[PDB]
Amino acid sequence: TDTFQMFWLDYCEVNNTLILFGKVKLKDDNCVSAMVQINGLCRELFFLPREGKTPTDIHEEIIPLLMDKYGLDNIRAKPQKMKYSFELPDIPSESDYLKVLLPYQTPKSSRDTIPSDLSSDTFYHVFGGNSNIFESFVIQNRIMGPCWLDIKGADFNSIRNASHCAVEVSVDKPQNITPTTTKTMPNLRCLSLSIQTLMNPKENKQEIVSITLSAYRNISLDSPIPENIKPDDLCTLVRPPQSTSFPLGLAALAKQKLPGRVRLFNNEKAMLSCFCAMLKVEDPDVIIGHRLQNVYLDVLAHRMHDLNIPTFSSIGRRLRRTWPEKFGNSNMNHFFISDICSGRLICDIANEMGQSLTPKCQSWDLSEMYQVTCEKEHKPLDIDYQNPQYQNDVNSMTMALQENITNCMISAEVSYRIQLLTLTKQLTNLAGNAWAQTLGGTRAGRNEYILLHEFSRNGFIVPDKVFEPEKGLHKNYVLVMDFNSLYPSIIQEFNICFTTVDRNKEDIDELPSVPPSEVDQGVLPRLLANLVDRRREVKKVMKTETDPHKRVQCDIRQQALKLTANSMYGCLGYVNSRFYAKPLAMLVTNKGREILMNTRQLAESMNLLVVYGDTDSVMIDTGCDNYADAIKIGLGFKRLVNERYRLLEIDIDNVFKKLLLHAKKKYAALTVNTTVLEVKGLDMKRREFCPLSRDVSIHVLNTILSDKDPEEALQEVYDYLEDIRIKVETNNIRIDKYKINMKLSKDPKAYPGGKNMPAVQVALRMRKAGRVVKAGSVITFVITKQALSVAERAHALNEVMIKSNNLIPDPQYYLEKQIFAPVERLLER
Repeated sequence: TDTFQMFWLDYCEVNNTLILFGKVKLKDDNCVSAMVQINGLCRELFFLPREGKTPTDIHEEIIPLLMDKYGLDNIRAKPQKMKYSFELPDIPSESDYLKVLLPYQTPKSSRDTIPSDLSSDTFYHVFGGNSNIFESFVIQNRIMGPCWLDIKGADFNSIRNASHCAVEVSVDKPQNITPTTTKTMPNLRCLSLSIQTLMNPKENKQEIVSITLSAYRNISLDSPIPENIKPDDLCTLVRPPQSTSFPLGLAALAKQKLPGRVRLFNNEKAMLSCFCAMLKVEDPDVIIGHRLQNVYLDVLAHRMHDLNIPTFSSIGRRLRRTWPEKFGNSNMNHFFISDICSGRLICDIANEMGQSLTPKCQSWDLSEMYQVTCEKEHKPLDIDYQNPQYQNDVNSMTMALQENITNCMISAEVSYRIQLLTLTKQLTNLAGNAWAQTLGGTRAGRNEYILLHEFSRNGFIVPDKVFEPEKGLHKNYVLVMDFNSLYPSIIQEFNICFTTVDRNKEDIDELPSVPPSEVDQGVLPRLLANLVDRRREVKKVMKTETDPHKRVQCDIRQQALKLTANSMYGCLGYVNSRFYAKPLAMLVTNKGREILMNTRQLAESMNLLVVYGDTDSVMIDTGCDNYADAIKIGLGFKRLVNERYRLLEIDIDNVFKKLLLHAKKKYAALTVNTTVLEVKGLDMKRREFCPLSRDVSIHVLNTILSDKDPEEALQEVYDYLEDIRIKVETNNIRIDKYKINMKLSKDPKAYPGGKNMPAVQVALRMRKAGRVVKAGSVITFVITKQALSVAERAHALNEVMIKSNNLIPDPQYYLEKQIFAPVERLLER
């Protein structure tokens, strides 16, 4: 009742301070944005005494020397016993250190860090020199991801015009900030962004043509988000792709045909200026999109830079009048943009995190994700604003904007359906890192912080920053068994930890041995055990829970706990990990091979056949032709594996009634859920083949994988093909089915070997005729019969459809290159 309370979401570093962005509740129960500037943070350094020396000896040497370099009056320092258990060979298991608190903000040389290998006759190592300020705050104050923060001694008059937030305060010391236990959170303001660009061939520059903004101002993660939730506001901005003016009637047609507002601008600079202004006023907590992180945010940033947009900083929540000096270095561009966006969470459904939640996808194209996650179909329009029709054709312009609007709302809907926010929040609360790092990073970040918190809290010093596939058709049900928990069960079962495994820190290639049963449970195994235990606690509560809201919540919690545990191996296995330890990785890997090798023998002891296997999954031929019998075999195998390995709990992930297998991610099959056809890795190049070819291939699979005898079905195939061969020769198939699309990456006159490419020959024939066609143009053609080359015989579809042109499809080409070659692979085995 006397403290400033904020729910923190994101952060940024500046002038050796730490700024937290979050939300504050007002007297009308509404929540607005807020920022907190944190001063007084210090790096925690630990100086390691020399043989015979003490911490007091160290205090006498460096403290006075540190006061000089940094120009400090006094420096807090004191002896402290700390444990060490990582890869530096010359440091003991436990020692008395001198803990020195060195402020980030210092009068002198504040940007100069103390090296770990600092020369001295009292100590021979220094930990914590290069500490990151966010890390220091989070670890010292035990902050575990986004949560409510009690902030005492908040100064409401110190900060002036620093942010795009409604409330700005500061604090003199980080100890004034403590986390609360409150489990609920405020509603989030989400803004879905969809951007349409244009490639300027002159400068090879990506330019922005339009932007759609869909606002959802009350997304509550405390309850499930309702499907097909409608936006509170929808607006589209657009500039002319070619000239300074749009086609006539555009505004009247927009109001008539397009949902939400449409705003027209005379140029891109004006458009982007309005965009920034809208962002500021909307003040969203989350920006949702598809491929924002490493495609469109880059384009957006550079264009605001190119066009010198003064209000560019409103993409984030800190106010800057000028860009960073070095903005313009390849890799550094990522940091600058991420830094500028600080304050607003980037919810990208198609980045690494987004993909990890949607393993059933293959391309992660927007329309594909929409199909997989929402079971809805959207046929994507290929909009090319280079085409001249968009400068005078009002209907084309309108359809293109509709495509943008649709994509914007699809991106949002998908992000909610795959529960990208709640899952990432839970993952962040479990690992103790930043929500932004979880949304936009790899697993390593979570892996890193979960250990940083775990070890630091128990007085530890942390480090400074397969079975080849059986190719063919499998007639018996094949089950895919999930072995994701393999490594975390090994680490737990054999008590493998940085603190338990005696290892030679000189030669990291030397294989160590697991600790004897006498050794107490280590930090890493205990962490895993706790995660597994809590997961069970949740699943127990679920069985009883009646309320669908709380139940759905439990399922999210349960998932997060699982993902956290199954990512732990990365901590010690990933080469570039802060906690990388080769002796441990090898130790866990070898035990993993044994278990898998023995898992094979176990399968065979039940008269099962291992079709494929690796550390993540094992595929088993059940030998049954019935779902029930297959599942029972599957569970029997599950029980058998657990009896031999008490901590290894595998499960059935995929059920294949039939399986045409080539590799782990290259197969066709009838999956059960209601049987359904599923193809992976064999649907790469659909574009190069016509509808007839794709209709043939699909029909062939269906019949082959059908529950019909393998001769009658295979005869049904020949009766089908032969019939297709006669229909092609007599040309009694729709001309549509022969069509082949091909996009031009470069201008037709500059295509090397154009004489061989049918699309180019047809494109050039349009030029010499008169019609215009450039790079990016999609050529639809059909190979015709009359020696003339295949490319020469290629003609535009619309031409071939006109009977009076006397053009017919060439049987030779379509029977050999379009029907034979593809099938020659389908029926190889």
